[PDB]
Amino acid sequence: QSVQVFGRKKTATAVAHCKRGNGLIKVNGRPLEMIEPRTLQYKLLEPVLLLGKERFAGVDIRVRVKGGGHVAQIYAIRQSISKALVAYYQKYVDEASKKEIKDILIQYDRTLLVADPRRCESKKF
Amino acid sequence: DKLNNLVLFDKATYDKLCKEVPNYKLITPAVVSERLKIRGSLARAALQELLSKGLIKLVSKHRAQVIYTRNT
Amino acid sequence: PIKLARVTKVLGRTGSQGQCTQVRVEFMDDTSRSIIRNVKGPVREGDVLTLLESEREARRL
Amino acid sequence: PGVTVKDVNQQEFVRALAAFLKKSGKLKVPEWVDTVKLAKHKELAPYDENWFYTRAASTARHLYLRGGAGVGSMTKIYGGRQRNGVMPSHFSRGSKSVARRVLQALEGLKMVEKDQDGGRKLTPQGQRDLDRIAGQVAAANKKH
Amino acid sequence: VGPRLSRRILQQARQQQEELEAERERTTRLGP
Amino acid sequence: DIKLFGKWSTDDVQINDISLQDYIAVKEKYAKYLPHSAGRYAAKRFRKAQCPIVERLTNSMMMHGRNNGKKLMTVRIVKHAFEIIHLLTGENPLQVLVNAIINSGPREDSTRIGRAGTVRRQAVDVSPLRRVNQAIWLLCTGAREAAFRNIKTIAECLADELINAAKGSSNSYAIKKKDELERVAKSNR
Amino acid sequence: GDSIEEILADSRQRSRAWLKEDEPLNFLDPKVAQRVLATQPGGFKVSADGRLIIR
Amino acid sequence: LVIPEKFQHILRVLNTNIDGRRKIAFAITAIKGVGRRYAHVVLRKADIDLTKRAGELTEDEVERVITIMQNPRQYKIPDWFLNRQKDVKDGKYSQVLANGLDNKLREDLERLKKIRAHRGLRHFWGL
RNA sequence: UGUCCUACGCCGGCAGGCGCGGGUAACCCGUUGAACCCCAUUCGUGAUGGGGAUCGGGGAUUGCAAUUAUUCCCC
Repeated sequence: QSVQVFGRKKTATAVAHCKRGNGLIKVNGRPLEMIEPRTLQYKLLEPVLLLGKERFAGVDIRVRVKGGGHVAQIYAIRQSISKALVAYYQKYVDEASKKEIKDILIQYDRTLLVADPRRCESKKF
Repeated sequence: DKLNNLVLFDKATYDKLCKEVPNYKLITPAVVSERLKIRGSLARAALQELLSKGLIKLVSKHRAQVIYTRNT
Repeated sequence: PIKLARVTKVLGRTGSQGQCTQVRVEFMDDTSRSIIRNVKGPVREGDVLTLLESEREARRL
Repeated sequence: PGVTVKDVNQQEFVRALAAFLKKSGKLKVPEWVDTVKLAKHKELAPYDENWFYTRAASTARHLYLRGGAGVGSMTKIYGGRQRNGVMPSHFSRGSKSVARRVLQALEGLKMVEKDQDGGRKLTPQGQRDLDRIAGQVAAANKKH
Repeated sequence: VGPRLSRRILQQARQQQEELEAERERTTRLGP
Repeated sequence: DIKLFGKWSTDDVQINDISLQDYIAVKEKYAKYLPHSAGRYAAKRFRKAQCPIVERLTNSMMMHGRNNGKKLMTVRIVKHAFEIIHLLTGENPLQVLVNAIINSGPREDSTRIGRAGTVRRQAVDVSPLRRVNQAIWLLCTGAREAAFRNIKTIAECLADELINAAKGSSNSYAIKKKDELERVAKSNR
Repeated sequence: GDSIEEILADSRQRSRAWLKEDEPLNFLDPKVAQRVLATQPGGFKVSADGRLIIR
Repeated sequence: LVIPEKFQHILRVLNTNIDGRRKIAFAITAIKGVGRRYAHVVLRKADIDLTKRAGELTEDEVERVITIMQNPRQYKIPDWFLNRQKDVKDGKYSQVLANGLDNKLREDLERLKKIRAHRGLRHFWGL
């Protein structure tokens, strides 16, 4: 059993696949804890810290990320992992955990589940 | 006016460094350079040497800012 | 003496360029006194001000 | 179960592979190693005197991550920003001869070979060596 | 989402599906 | 427990001034891991009172041209500032941050009016939002124009300015400019 | 074809798609194609009696 | 470390003063005719520690680095890397450093003045 | 955007030179390996390793032709 969700930012897109596993997190085939900017490392790590590593202990995810810049890619990744876990605990796990987890994410940060629809404006002749 | 920071250890400067730096509660290149009137690159070298002899504790390392402090 | 007092009603934008706000203010320590003041900055209902000289009441047409 | 290159810190991996290729000592070091700038947008010679081993280690890693890279691709990879005087800056590529000499030295060590559809790519034996040094990086870092 | 970003997302998800499904000379003679 | 930079707690943070409890947002809902959020705290009026205050410093250190847009540099700056101010003072950095914000915001300003040639100054009160904004701006200007041409880095000067405005000693830039503004306001009642 | 609005009408390019974002979009769901669209989402003088005037 | 007993604050090379309280790779550039690139290449050919300061070099080190800057072609410093590649009067590759740079500059100006080309006449009409 | 855009191979330190392929194009340049940014090194308040103007020498390239510096590269 597996799900596939996406998150976005200005142009950065992240596609996350969520399968039964043991708690290893892959983004572009690379581990979560080695993505280049360390100054935003906790911004990458907020869903795990808010939910605990025990909720991730029976699942694995792989995220392919394309577009954007460094920061936009990080935000798309965190939206992708949050939406992937919400979709998985909605589809194959009971709904009460999905609702309480969704409440935790949305009280901490709306952009963990709702896309920011801001993009560059066009210039007209 | 024009600063005349020393490019290398003088004898009295080295002794004063070795017995007055390890009690400051804040060790950065800038404070040692400003209050010892020494060039900041050699201040960094002296701080690295004091770290190498196991007498001063490093707190965080960066290319932009390095901070040390006392052991106890 | 420093005396603190809460905004109840903003009376409107005053000043030549509209740079100040005329506002209705009541004190917390004695919630009976009422004064009119001019403030600089954005003020909404519920803001609490610190007045250095809480004797005069300001005025502009 | 074996850790790959993509499983570790890249800077420590590059430094450890540079130490590996230095202690091997069988790369063909060019005669002009200490008299060149690595691109036309540079301002000084490289400050690390055995830069060739570092560049070869990074080159091997970059071919591991993406095959089919020629000399032009590696000049695009190491290109940077030329500050054109009082004129606006631009993107400038690297020097072609340095990338070519690194690739030919890696072929001379038999770590890298051509393919039929384009530029250079990794040999299986060099890939085994690269996985070995990656495991050494992971043991020296993640087990410490 | 809009055309361009959704197109990139769709092709990216398709490539991820194929790389999940992923994990000799041509037939030069007719008869064995 | 949500911690700034993984090692700084906001539970023991006590705000002293009654005027600013709604306008210095650092508590259990405004506690964040990092001063970077990509938040749209300026699309509507008074939304920036919900911005965490370290994000307001982080947004206000990106000044004078070259530093515009460089926020990761600024998150780094305030991080190193928190470490060095904790080492030099020995307590929670966020507490002397909110102390310097409270002690740096001017309580009585002067407005310039004029009709024709005659230009005079009238003393007026300040909003709490403007109090916090002016405190942040004066502290950032103090650190920035404090270093600018010396061996001391930006983080050390920011932490020293933050201490020097937290205790209110007159060697700080922000408390000097605030005292000057309060003096001209008292002279222009 | 037979809708009211189509009949009451005043009478590269085809590869464009619109996603929609609600539950998160599960691409592996068999019923996902319902949330992927193929098109862009989204005079007379009345008399005193109220009868319209036609000319 | 500490100051050596023979730390030279002032060096006198090629009829030109050198500030000894500096890195060697820029105290070389303190004179004319050598910038940062040629100083680095000279020091790498000479096999001198560039981390070392200028004031603590021995007499053998300063005489060998002076020797190498006078005859760089002999020490495999390439032809393209040199200051004067083809001297107009006597075609040969060299590196004019302290007074020879001024000599060749002013004699080139006198050569352009004698032939009355545009460049020399315009330069001397500029003052 | 492209019948001048260019992959790749060889030579030269660099501009550049030679050969051999793709592209009348969501097919090839191109998974457009951009810069700021991020991480380590040197620098230490110094008109200084900031700043590059203006010059001296040589090489290369586009043109019938580069002088009054076409443009680029090195010192």
